[PDB]
Amino acid sequence: NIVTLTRFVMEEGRKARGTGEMTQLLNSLCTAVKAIHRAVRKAGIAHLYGIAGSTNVTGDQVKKLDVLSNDLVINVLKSSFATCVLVSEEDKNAIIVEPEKRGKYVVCFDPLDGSSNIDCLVSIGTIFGIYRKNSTDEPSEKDALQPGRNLVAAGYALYGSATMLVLAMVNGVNCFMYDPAIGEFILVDRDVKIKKKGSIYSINEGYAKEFDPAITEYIQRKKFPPDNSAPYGARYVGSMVADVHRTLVYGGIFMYPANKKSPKGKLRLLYECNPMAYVMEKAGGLATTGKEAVLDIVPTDIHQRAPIILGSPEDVTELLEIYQKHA
Amino acid sequence: NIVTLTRFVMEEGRKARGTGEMTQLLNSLCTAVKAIHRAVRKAGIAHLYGIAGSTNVTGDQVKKLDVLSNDLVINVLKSSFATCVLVSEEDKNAIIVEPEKRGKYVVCFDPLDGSSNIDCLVSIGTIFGIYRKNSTDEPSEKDALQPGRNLVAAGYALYGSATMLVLAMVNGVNCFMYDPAIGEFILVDRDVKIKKKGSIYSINEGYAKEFDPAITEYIQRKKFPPDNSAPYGARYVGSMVADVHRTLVYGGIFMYPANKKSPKGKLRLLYECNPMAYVMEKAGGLATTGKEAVLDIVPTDIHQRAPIILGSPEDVTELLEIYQKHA
Amino acid sequence: NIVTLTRFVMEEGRKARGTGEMTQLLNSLCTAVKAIHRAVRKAGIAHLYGIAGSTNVTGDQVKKLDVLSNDLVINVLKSSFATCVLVSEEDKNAIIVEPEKRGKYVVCFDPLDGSSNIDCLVSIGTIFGIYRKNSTDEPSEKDALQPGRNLVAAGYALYGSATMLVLAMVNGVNCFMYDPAIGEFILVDRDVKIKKKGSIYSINEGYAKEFDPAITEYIQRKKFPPDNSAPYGARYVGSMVADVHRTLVYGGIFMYPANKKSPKGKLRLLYECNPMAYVMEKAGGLATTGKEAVLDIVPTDIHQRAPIILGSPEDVTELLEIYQKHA
Amino acid sequence: NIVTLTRFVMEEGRKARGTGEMTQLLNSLCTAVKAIHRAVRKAGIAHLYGIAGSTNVTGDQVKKLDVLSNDLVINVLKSSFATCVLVSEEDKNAIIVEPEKRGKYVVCFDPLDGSSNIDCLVSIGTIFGIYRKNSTDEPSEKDALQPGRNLVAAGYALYGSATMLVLAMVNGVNCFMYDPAIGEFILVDRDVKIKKKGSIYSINEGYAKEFDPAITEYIQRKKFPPDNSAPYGARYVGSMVADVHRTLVYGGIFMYPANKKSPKGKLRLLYECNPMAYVMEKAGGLATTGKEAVLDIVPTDIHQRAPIILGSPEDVTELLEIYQKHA
Ligand SMILES: Nc1ncnc2c1ncn2[C@@H]1O[C@H](COP(=O)(O)O)[C@@H](O)[C@H]1O
Ligand SMILES: Nc1ncnc2c1ncn2[C@@H]1O[C@H](COP(=O)(O)O)[C@@H](O)[C@H]1O
Ligand SMILES: Nc1ncnc2c1ncn2[C@H]1OC(COP(=O)(O)O)[C@@H](O)[C@H]1O
Ligand SMILES: Nc1ncnc2c1ncn2[C@H]1OC(COP(=O)(O)O)[C@@H](O)[C@H]1O
Ligand SMILES: O=P(O)(O)OC[C@H]1O[C@](O)(CO)[C@@H](O)[C@@H]1O
Ligand SMILES: O=P(O)(O)OC[C@H]1O[C@](O)(CO)[C@@H](O)[C@@H]1O
Ligand SMILES: O=P(O)(O)OC[C@H]1O[C@](O)(CO)[C@@H](O)[C@@H]1O
Ligand SMILES: O=P(O)(O)OC[C@H]1O[C@](O)(CO)[C@@H](O)[C@@H]1O
Ligand SMILES: [Mg+2]
Ligand SMILES: [Mg+2]
Ligand SMILES: [Mg+2]
Ligand SMILES: [Mg+2]
Repeated sequence: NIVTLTRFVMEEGRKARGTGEMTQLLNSLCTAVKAIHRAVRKAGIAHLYGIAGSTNVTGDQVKKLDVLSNDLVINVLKSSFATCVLVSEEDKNAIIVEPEKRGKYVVCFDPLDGSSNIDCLVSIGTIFGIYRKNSTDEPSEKDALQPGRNLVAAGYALYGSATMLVLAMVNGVNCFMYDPAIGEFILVDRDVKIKKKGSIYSINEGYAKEFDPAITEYIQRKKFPPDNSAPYGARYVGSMVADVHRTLVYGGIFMYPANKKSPKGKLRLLYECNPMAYVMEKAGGLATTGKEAVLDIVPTDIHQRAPIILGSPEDVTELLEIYQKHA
Repeated sequence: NIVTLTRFVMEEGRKARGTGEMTQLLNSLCTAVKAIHRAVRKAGIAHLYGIAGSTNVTGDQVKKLDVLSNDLVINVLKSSFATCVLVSEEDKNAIIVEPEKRGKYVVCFDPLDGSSNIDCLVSIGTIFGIYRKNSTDEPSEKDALQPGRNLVAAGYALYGSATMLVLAMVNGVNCFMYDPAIGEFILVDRDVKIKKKGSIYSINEGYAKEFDPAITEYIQRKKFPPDNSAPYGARYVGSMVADVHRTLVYGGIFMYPANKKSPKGKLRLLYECNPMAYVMEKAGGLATTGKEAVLDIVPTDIHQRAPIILGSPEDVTELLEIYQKHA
Repeated sequence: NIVTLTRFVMEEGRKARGTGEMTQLLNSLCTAVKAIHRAVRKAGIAHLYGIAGSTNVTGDQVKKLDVLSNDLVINVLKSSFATCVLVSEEDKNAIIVEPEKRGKYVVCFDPLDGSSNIDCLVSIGTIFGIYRKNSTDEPSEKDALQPGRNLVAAGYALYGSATMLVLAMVNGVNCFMYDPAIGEFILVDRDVKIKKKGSIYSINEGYAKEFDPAITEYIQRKKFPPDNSAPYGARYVGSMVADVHRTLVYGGIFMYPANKKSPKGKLRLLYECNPMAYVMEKAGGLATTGKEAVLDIVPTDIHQRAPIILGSPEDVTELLEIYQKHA
Repeated sequence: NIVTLTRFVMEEGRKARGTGEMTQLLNSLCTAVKAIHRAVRKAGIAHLYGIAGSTNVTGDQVKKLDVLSNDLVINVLKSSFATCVLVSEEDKNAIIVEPEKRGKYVVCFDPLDGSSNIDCLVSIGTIFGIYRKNSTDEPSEKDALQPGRNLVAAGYALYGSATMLVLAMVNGVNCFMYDPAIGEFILVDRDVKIKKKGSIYSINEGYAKEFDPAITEYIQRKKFPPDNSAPYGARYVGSMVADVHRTLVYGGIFMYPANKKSPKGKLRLLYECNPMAYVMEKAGGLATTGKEAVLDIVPTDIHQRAPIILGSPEDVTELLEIYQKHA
């Protein structure tokens, strides 16, 4: 038997004895993801280059892919009737959903990640994280500032050679391939685990001058293992969804450490760092800042940043050992 | 006026007063790429996961993505009645087209490049090179053993977030964006030129222990620049087509130099290095082994390898100088 | 706010305080419908004409569109875990679902209707009807023989210029357009009603020699109104989903009466006549055999036939009056 | 060997030693049809129902399906640099192409036929006719006023369950099936001929009160055959392209004769009757007004009408005889 994402969500929802609100939320985000998909693969681009004529602009003015993505997400989610607060890397402040549509959930997301990679046609993705609104008082940005450990569900869609949605909840990580022919996500990999140890390290080595001595020591090892083993391969697409997914599937390690110009890392805690740490932990891997677990940070600002190192348990443990040795 | 690859090729072919053969070939390649695109993006995969069960395929039958790609390109090209010799990365020997389907052109291609990125859903592409037959002899491999400078047409398809076909001929390099909604490649950038200088270097640094003194020195310069400039960013997707395109479009530099596991480099000269060299040069960029222009190497083995350094001219020459110096 | 079919079903299911079994059933049938869609619009047909080569057959042997359609339906439904008995115009006997997958519902369907229209590329569709298994004893074909009035839900998908799914349940009829770009059904028409009286009659007049005096009288009227009003237009696609849908949307009347060679009508009670009568009644229209309501017939055989006349209330009432006058 | 319309047109064009102009035109038409197909099948309609909300279109802006079709065909054809005069059903006057984009061909087309079937999702199509300029004069309407027998190429696209492009030139009629998955029309039937005799008649019988004695008599014969044969089946989709195609492929007969509301018939001679007449005759069939071959009528008004009777030869002549007799 074949399992579509829609079917899976409904079962999980049925097992968990949900009132159907969370299920609706995931169906929506699934719908959202499929629309972004289409916009990202450039369907109907021929209209932007005057196939039907009547055209005054080869210009900025039309939505960039990012502004489109954000709107799809915001709208589709609001329309699920399951949210009360949304946070988006694209909006300075949290969106508070009108009372008429207010549901019990909070969502943090990055509508289109790997924007540096958009123009070159590289892989780009969508990252989400969902919390249960704990507080009883009016919804506000503070409902977003819950540590990673409170995630009910988190995941990403990767728009690469093909589209994949990865979804992580309390009992594990599942990969659904997208068949755009029928517009359905198929479960192709179940109860996903990352290998204990990989043979690939990912980090922008252009920052070598800015790295702390640990990162420096670690990278040295991978190239010149003291034990004269085979050196790790390097890979860095420049899009976090692409680099992280490759990590989940092939194993190894991904780094975005603090670097002297980015004393607090670059990636965003709530919609970039959080979801991924959650996926990595539910998959048997680790996610640390170098000195603590991402999931445990008590966030203070919805666009706060954080260093992050995630991936195969042994590969990260090895770097945490270098850090403690750097006392 | 919107331009479609079909119209571009026909137009160019008319200007050149061609007899129609090479146009036919180019339309074929184009048809083939569309086909591969579909497979790559996994449309119809639901039928691999039993959506209709298995009674369907009486057979033992299904295709790896790479094999399907190769059957597509072969059949499609053969079908064009324009080729006589074909070289695929996938076959041990040049393929000699049957007399009935034989045309005067020689096509070297990699039907699906970046295969270590296939199972992670990272970017992949198809790479092609076209020549005119240079003998009156029965067609054989000798006909595919020409130097890059004799190419008539070469380019690639990048199956990334969106799909792009880049085509290079004597008069320059044009990029066509695939609009899957209506099945057409739309000319989106015309008579393309690479930035003289770039800000990104692209190379698998895990082979550090194996690089020659020049690549090593050059690498240091990008991380710790002598002018005390900002360092270059690093990007290495793992897929030659994806990494090379980002280079053409943002500028900078891509490297795959020699290493002990490969002394003569990794990438293939005929269907990998050659075509990308032809695009780079038509785009105002440089393509060297570090000692020679890649396009001037007269091959002697269809699966021969070569070291490749390509990208923006100031960048490649800065490295060529490092070589010239050490020598 | 936009309403996808998936979202609608989940709400209705939520209101009705369902245990989620029926919802899953509709999600499945929705998935089923989307797959048939793709097969019907001939996606990937290029493989049937040797685009990738390797081909021994321009032949029967591969599935006809019908055999594919049936399998998609059967499988997808069984996999919803909500059915215990299925009836399909394509299977002599009812399918009894294995206990491991046995759910509480019964489904009667015609995977691809308008098979006479398949070769000419005319509109073809899918028709379904769902019952609640009433009996407490082992599931068997007798669970299918419930009169139309017991339908929990019924509808059809029309594969025409565009794909539409029409769905009818206790509180009304809703039309969802299919956006194959995102693979979603959008609610574009809500709480649908048929107009009281239309200006189009549909029936195969080739059978004029076989018709009863009522049908004959009625057709006379439409052409030569005694009251010297404008005569009705004629329309008959030859595909029941296409003709019926046009009736729902534009109003008027559709006929498939008994004709001397088909003394019991042609269309099938359970998967052809039933669902449509149900849609028509929930839309304010009528569905009679000429002497009684379709929905009220107590069926005796799962492939039993029945005459049927459906459409605008006044238009049908007019023909029921001719019948009683023909005493 | 699989044949794609792109390859078929190029091949045919080479055989004819054309200069490439007419091929370019044909590729354009083909590109246009793909475009219309997308619109017709409602891909991206979700964006009309606020999937991303409305901030999107700052405008007052959206297109009826018929208008979009007409903008596509015009722009696309213009863009081919092959046309000088265009006649669209949608415009009051012939369109004279600007001197810069002017080619030697004249195109008459109906960009979306069967519009009373549009809102019911029934089959619709595009119909085209191509001529060569017959003067040395400044191009004007006079150039579109040629008899059907001077056509160079004509055909249609049927947007039904699947999409088919049928193309007719001096050497015969070929059908290409659209495979939306990869955007290509595949030649599926070659050098097509209609059955000499058919078993289906197609006509709006609501105009019974208005038909001439011959159409009436012929109609009776199909329902009550004098040889006491089985009666013909009836089929009238309401869309000329859909009804005519079924005719070409199953054989039989299609009629749109004179009625008081139309004395000179309904269908247009230039862009409706002409092209379908050209296909029918190339396919071995007949196309009469009832008094003349349709192809021999020299038009005097681009939007002129004509009665049309077409189909299998034994069928049309049987009716022509009824006419000859009454006369
Ligand atoms: N589809 C689902 N998948 C997993 N857990 C769910 C689902 N629906 C509900 N739950 C669980 O039930 C809680 C609330 O249910 P609800 O009222 O449906 O949102 C969530 O916080 C989850 O723990
Ligand atoms: N999605 C739904 N839409 C409409 N009615 C429903 C739905 N789900 C359940 N129901 C009602 O609840 C009954 C059984 O619910 P269930 O156990 O979910 O199948 C059905 O017979 C319907 O009357
Ligand atoms: N579509 C095209 N684009 C660019 N150069 C072309 C094209 N077609 C032919 N050429 C030429 O490259 C050639 C080979 O010619 P032919 O045998 O006509 O295919 C020269 O004939 C030039 O006309
Ligand atoms: N693709 C084609 N299919 C059929 N006939 C064609 C085609 N192209 C041109 N013809 C011709 O119809 C003509 C008009 O020629 P041209 O000016 O070359 O477009 C004659 O030249 C024939 O060669
Ligand atoms: O150029 P840099 O600093 O390596 O940025 C790459 C990172 O930037 C981001 O785009 C920031 O959102 C991530 O997706 C990616 O990991
Ligand atoms: O791990 P490596 O040696 O960098 O391999 C990367 C290269 O391998 C290939 O997959 C082999 O062609 C190229 O696409 C890519 O540039
Ligand atoms: O040729 P006939 O008898 O009019 O058949 C048309 C009818 O046949 C069917 O295909 C029978 O299933 C219906 O879809 C349609 O109404
Ligand atoms: O209702 P009527 O007059 O039969 O109209 C049907 C005809 O009208 C049109 O829509 C007008 O072109 C044709 O496609 C079709 O053949
Ligand atoms: Mg990001
Ligand atoms: Mg390769
Ligand atoms: Mg049927
Ligand atoms: Mg018309």
